[PDB]
Amino acid sequence: SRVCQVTGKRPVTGNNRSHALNATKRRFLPNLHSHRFWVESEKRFVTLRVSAKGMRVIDKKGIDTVLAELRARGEKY
Amino acid sequence: KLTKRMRVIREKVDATKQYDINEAIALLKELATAKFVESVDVAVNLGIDARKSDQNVRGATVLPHGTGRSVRVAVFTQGANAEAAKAAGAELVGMEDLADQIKKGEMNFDVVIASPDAMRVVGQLGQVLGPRGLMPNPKVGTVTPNVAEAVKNAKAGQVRYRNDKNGIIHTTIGKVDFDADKLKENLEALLVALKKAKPTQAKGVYIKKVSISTTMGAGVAVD
Amino acid sequence: MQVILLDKVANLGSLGDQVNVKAGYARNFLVPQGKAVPATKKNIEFFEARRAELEAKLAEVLAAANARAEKINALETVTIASKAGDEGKLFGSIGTRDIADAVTAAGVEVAKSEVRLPNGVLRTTGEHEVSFQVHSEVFAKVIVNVVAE
RNA sequence: AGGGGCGUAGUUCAAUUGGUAGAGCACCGGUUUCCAAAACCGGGUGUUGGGAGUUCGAGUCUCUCCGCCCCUGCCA
RNA sequence: GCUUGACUGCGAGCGUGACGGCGCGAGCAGGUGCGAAAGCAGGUCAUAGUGAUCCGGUGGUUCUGAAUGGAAGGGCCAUC
RNA sequence: UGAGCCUUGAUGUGUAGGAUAGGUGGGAGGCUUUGAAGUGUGGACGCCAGUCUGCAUGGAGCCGACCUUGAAAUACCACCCUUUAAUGUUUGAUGUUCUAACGUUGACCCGUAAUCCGGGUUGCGGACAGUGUCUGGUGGGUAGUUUGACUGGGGCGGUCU
RNA sequence: GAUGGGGUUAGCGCAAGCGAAGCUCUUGAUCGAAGCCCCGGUAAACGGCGGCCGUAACUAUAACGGUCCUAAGGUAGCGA
RNA sequence: CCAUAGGUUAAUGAGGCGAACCGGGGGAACUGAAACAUCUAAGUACCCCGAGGAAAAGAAAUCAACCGAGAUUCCCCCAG
Ligand SMILES: [Mg+2]
Ligand SMILES: [Mg+2]
Ligand SMILES: [Mg+2]
Ligand SMILES: [Mg+2]
Ligand SMILES: [Mg+2]
Ligand SMILES: [Mg+2]
Repeated sequence: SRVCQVTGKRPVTGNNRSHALNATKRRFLPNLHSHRFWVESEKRFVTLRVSAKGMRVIDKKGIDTVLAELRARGEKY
Repeated sequence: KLTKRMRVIREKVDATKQYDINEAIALLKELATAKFVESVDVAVNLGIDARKSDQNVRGATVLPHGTGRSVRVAVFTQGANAEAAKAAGAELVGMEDLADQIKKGEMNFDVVIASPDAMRVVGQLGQVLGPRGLMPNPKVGTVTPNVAEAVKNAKAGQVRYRNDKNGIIHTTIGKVDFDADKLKENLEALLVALKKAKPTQAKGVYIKKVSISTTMGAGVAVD
Repeated sequence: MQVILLDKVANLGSLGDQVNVKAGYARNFLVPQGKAVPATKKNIEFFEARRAELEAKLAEVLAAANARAEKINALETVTIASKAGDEGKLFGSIGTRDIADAVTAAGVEVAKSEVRLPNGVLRTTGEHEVSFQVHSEVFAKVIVNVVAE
């Protein structure tokens, strides 16, 4: 499903407003993108479904550090 | 193209950048390079544009330092005001005879002052005095019952100003030989009067730029 | 996205030059191709450490260069003899082989290559001025006395 | 509301852009031919919506007094 | 002819409405105008010319001001 | 190839006239082998009336200055205004040459007894496409509703203070 | 987020007041595509195919029109 | 090419059921407003996930107001 593998961002629900404030249910989905991240230690490309906000944290945290937290959650690669 | 006289003028002043009053007045004193004594020529640009009728400004200011610019005063008045005008030093005082002298072409005066009763006679001179801007106007204080004061107030260094179509102010604070400190006071006194004259609707910086120049001198910006 | 260069990528500079550059550029190109590494505190200290390491290496190779230099520069004149060369017509030359051993004197070894013999191949007999180049910037000097057999 | 726009002879529409408002067709005349009609002219048609400024002087620029507009816009 | 009473604060007592309300009012206080004064003037001979509340806008105001000093906002007055 | 300013050059005919006489002061000056006037095309533009000055030539002349003219002059200056032209400064708009993101429902290899999927190789495309947030337009495609009362029944007509 | 307006206060002022810097409330210059306005095309696209006036050797009628509305006013064929 | 993916064993663990209570992910409409859009109904009904005997919450970047209080939960007031 539409879940970020780094930040865990998932679709959330809200209201479409209007000039009359009429509220209709809607969904907010993350800005997810499938990207192939280069992991130096394995000298390989690993593809991750990440949000645009997740991309920013990868530079700040390091490619190895973020993957270590994902392994704590436990998943396939 | 440019001669040596003109090139040294622009070499002394670099007008591409702004200058402060202290520096500007120093530059003005070094720009006085002419055979005859020069007069400071004001070059102040107003953000407000006279293209709107109601935004026009007419004003007057008496300067203690003075300018030196000829101040021969012709006065249109009768009775006690004629004696008071003569006692105040008016060079010419009369009514119909002086108006007819003006019609005959005797224009040996620089400033006309009229009493409101004399406006009937001065109105006939509108074809002559109007195009030259010599016509007395109440908004500049040259139409007053206190004729003696208007003759006084003038004489020394009373200066006039009227906005043009391009919304620019071209007055004269005084002669170039005047001391820098006095000239700074002269322009400063002028500047406060302009602030009072400013209207309200004008949604723009009252002054678009302040510059000073002499007869052949370059324009130095004032800050 | 601060990153420390590892080579002379385009106009960014040369190896070892931290420069500010748009995130995407390095996030996917410099690093997955190995052309650079983020100049992060941790990485930058290692970088500067390696830098200073090689810097002290250069210092030593040039420090030990002046060592060899002085060792043989100050006098250290040689007078080894070999073939039937005497005076007048010194007959044969002294070349890379014998000369190296001479100045070495079983000690100050100077490679036969460095034995830069400027004045031809030193055929005439007499005082001769021979220089050595222990290091590229070091300009060493030696005097050689040739004597008969 | 806010930003662009327009109101010249009975017929509409050009302009000038401060100095200087024509053409259109309708009408009456005059030409043209042996004669008619068509054509070609003369000419009678105006305050440039209106009002006031600015001006040496503006139908022209400005302020606008409005009508008629196109775009756009707001919870008594 | 001269003027701004088309005044401000009030108001005994009444009228008419289910009510919201609407209408009339001598007199009182402060300041006016016209009269020499007595006096008259709180719009127009009278009865139609009109729209509640909420919300928002404007001016005024020592009323309020979420620790305190301000301020925002609110209240009151004038008013759209 | 855009739109800016910055500076510079150039541009200012209702007319009278000096006439290619912006705007406003300053201004009696002006003015100058440093190229006096000149003289020769540097002139291009323009009203073809005029204007500025490749540069060479000559060496002190040059010019506020009537009249009308708004009017006194690209004789005099700040420097600006219009017509602008070049010049310096900034965002973008397409086009292209890329690959490295990304795409491949192109080929090939492997997982593999596999027209899925994944990985690899390669080709093509490529900073597009596509997707997310925000946003303008469109949208009976799909919803939630409204669509008054009096009234010789109702509607229609009329009426509502 | 150009510019302008407010709030606050370091400070200066007997205090009236002024007001640095910072923070903050707001004003919205500039940029900005489609769309709309605008310019064309398209009816085996959805659709539309009227009035007025004059005019044939008698009348009549109006081809021959003219005129207005309009975008343009019904052809062939058929028709109580 | 190492590797990696993959593959084969061996150990453990989980699978389902069950009343309500609990936490979380989704989430109405009828109705009320004497209509009806904001609003109400209602984060209710319902669906889904997970856990326990309880769950959840919990040891101040909390309140107070210049005095002080000292985690969370629950009850009565404050208070319609
Ligand atoms: Mg009356
Ligand atoms: Mg309903
Ligand atoms: Mg009914
Ligand atoms: Mg029948
Ligand atoms: Mg209801
Ligand atoms: Mg248990």
